[PDB]
Amino acid sequence: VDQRTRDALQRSVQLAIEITTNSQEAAAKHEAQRLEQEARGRLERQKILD
Amino acid sequence: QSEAEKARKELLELEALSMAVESTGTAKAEAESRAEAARIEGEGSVLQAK
Repeated sequence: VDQRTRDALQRSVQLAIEITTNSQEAAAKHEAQRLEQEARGRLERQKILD
Repeated sequence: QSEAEKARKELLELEALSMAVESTGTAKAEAESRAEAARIEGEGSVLQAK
């Protein structure tokens, strides 16, 4: 019935949206770090062989 | 890092071979030069004594 409860629920849903976006960003960052580490290791081994 | 060390073992073996070659070459060159000089001096000394 009250509008203030609706406002609170709107803030809750916006926080949930922010949570989802932050989760996707963290997953992308972790994948990028893994790929960078793999590339660095391969480069170091190739330097040793050279 | 384990793979890098695996390559580094062979690299160090090759470096050890190169270092041994360089050291023995320098030592044998200096020793042979001094020996040849001593032999020539000895023959000259024999002739001078005569």
